[PDB]
Amino acid sequence: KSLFVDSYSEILFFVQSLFMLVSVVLYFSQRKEYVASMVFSLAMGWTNMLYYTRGFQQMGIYAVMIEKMILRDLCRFMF
Amino acid sequence: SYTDSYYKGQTALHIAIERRNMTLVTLLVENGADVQAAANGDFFKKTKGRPGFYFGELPLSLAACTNQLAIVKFLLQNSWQPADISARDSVGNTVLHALVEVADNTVDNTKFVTSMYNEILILGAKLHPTLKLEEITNRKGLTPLALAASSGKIGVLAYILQREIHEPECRHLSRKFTEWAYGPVHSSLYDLSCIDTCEKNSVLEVIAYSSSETPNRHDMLLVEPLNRLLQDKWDRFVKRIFYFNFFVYCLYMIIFTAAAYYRPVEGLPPYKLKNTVGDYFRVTGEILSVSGGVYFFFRGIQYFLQRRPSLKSLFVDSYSEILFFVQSLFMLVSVVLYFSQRKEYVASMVFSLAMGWTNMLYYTRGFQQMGIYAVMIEKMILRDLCRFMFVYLVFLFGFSTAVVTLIEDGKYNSLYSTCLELFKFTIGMGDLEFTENYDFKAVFIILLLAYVILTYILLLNMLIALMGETVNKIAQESKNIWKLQRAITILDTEKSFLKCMRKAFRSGKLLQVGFTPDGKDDYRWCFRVDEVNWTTW
Amino acid sequence: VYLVFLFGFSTAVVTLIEDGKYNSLYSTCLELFKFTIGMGDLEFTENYDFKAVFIILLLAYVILTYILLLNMLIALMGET
Amino acid sequence: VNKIAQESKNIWKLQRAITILDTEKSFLKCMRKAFRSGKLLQVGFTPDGKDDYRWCFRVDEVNWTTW
Amino acid sequence: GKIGVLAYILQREIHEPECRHLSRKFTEWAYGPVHSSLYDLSCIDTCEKNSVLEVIAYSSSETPNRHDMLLVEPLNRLLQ
Ligand SMILES: C=C(C)[C@]12C[C@@H](C)[C@@]34O[C@](Cc5ccccc5)(O[C@@H]1[C@@H]3C=C(COC(=O)Cc1ccc(O)c(OC)c1)C[C@]1(O)C(=O)C(C)=C[C@@H]41)O2
Ligand SMILES: CCCCCCCCCCCCC(=O)O[C@@H](COC(=O)CCC)COP(=O)(O)O[C@H]1[C@H](O)[C@@H](O)[C@@H](O)[C@@H](O)[C@@H]1O
Ligand code: NA
Repeated sequence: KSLFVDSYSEILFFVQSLFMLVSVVLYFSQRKEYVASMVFSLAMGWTNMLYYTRGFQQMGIYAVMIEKMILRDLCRFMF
Repeated sequence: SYTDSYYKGQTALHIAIERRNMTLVTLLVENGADVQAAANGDFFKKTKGRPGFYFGELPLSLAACTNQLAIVKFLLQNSWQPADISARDSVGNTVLHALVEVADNTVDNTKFVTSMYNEILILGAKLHPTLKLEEITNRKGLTPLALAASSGKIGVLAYILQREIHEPECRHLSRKFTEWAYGPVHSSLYDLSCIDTCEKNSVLEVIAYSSSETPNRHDMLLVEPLNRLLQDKWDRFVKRIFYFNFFVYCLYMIIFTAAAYYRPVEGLPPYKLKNTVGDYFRVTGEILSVSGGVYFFFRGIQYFLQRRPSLKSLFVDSYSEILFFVQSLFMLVSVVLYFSQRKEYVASMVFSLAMGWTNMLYYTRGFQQMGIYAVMIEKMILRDLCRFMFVYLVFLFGFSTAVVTLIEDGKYNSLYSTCLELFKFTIGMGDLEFTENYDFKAVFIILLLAYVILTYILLLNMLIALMGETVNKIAQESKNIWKLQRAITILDTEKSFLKCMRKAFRSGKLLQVGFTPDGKDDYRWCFRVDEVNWTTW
Repeated sequence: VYLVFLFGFSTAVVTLIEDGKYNSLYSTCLELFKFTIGMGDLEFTENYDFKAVFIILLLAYVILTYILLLNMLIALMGET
Repeated sequence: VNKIAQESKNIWKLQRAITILDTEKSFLKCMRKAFRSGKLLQVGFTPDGKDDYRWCFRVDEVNWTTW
Repeated sequence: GKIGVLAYILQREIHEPECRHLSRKFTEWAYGPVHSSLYDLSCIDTCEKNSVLEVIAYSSSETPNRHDMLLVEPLNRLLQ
């Protein structure tokens, strides 16, 4: 429960790495579906750039608000 | 005294004053202590990167800066060795400069700083009636008033500009006078010496041309006589000239627009002038447009030289000067390319044209509602749009790279086409099925839906929310910045003035007291303000 | 403010365009106004040279009007 | 956002602290300069005659009341 | 997450003989309005196991005031 309610940046970085590794396995398994994994890594990788907006008060507060919105309001609205 | 460089000059009198021990100070003065001994070690200097405490280096300034009125009086009027009230430290600062220096605009600090300043002026008048302390300048050429204005010490400035002294033989030290008072109504007079105009450091010039790092530069113009004075200068003199400038700029842009719109379409400039009316008008418009470009170019150079911004103040402040200069740069580059027989001059010209119209917003100052609105636009661009565009571009590029990787041997299959096609979602034109040149349709549609939700649904509404948070907070800041913008406009108009007009000097030369310390009578260019109050009859 | 931006960028774009269907202040003004109502084409013509300049002008216009000014309007109406 | 502005400021300070600690724990170079603030003698009088060196961190303050 | 007790301890100063050594905030030198304090930092910056910074930053996210505890003066200045 602590694994998800907080420390969500580390989870996102880990999920990126999982997508990369599944892409590697599918690449050597002679399956074209590795591309499907790779792009999800790639997109996710670029999005994780926002992690480095910590250490800047303005940008960091902006990214913190994105996290809070995704957790509360986007989920309620999407339901 | 100490001889090491760090505590150099500190002597027992400094320690005695520092300890607040009246008895030891009296004893040391009795025994021949030097009341002019300057503590000029490194510790007693400003030196922001090191510990220390600047107080003007002198025992009198040390007492004044530490809220010890009794020691100040004793040092000034003791029998054994009176202190020189007009003394100056290594920086040239007198005691009053020191009192300005220690100010920090907190209530408790400002209270004693203003009171001690007042007391020193009273004593200076009583001991030296012919001496004018407030006209002494330090090594920077700044009087205590000019120093207070330049350093942003709004509390001290607000004290000084409306200082009123109700006692004999110190009336002439006042700067706020009451001329007549009938019922609840009375007409006061503000001095305005060295506010409106003076040798170098006019208070208005010092505030307006501040280096953007001064703490209260936006707030200082709220001090009463300054706000009223700028409104008076505006209404009487500058409103008309500013409107004329705006009209001329509008004519300039209309001529530029017409000259550009009817450019000839054949290749390889320059184009032969045809002997017809339309072409004489076109080439006339071109010449005027290039002329205006040259004018703004040289105005930009003049601004740069007259201010000499230090490559950070060059960009963090004075955006309008940069924008007008860049417009002129595009115009000149366009001229060069035109006569270099390159069609790329069109590429330059249109950029100038676009900037030329957007710089029209410069003239929204001079209208309170539009001026404040334009300031809010500026702050939105600098804060919210910049943050949003960073985050948005990160998202856009990330998902464009993913989608273009997924696409293979398609029409799009390129960063430009896919980036453009995903950007179309932001402007409400996203196709959502723009290609089928892939395998794994589920992956493609998932990527697009994730992109749409993250950018279109979450980020844009978040931008709206944050802009709402911002406007709630920048109302007063926007009004203050607009007032400062108009103040700069007023000063620049009056420094140009183009006619050697003396009416720009406002307020009229009235006699305040007519009795200085000597028999002469004092005329002091006062500014009249009527007030009404229904208490304190 | 919106009309100032609209006219400025309309004049820039129509100056860039040459011998096209649009090539006129009215048509280009209308075509840029379509961005405001969420119908902006963003590739409505190719009768020019310097495609980079054309797209840069449109992106600048969109960013300044659509993203900044309309959302700023919503914020200001909310304050009012 | 009007309700989480302040909480956001605090969270920003928090994860900057987390970054600092992770950097110091990784450090990849056997750098000992990360132990800052310098070993100063605080009191010089422990319960016995010894003096205490306590790695103190200096903070300057200015106050215009309570002379 | 007992921020009140932490705020007391980290800047504890006891003014009497034979209890000075218990303080964690010491005043080295003083002038007029200026004076320089010294904070102890034992078991804040580093120690055997439970540095205060490690305990706060790696809190379990159920600690009530974890966001606020870093506002206590010596901690915030140390982190900067
Ligand atoms: C919360 C979980 C871990 C999450 C992980 C993935 C699948 C993710 O989809 C979500 C579910 C989702 C899907 C579609 C729209 C919204 C949300 O949201 C995030 C997660 C949603 C994100 C949000 O991006 C961010 O939060 C940037 C960021 C902000 C703060 C941070 O501290 C941070 O640390 C890296 C990263 C981006 C994706 O990882 C991404 O780029 C892709 C392709 C899908 C997004 O699952
Ligand atoms: C291709 C097309 C691109 C056009 C891009 C630009 C669009 C905006 C154009 C709007 C024109 C408005 C203008 O002409 O300039 C605006 C600034 O707008 C911007 O933000 C430009 C961002 C770059 C006001 O400039 P100002 O000189 O008043 O600056 C203030 C100081 O004077 C004052 O003393 C204070 O220190 C205050 O803090 C300062 O801010
Ligand atoms: Na649409």
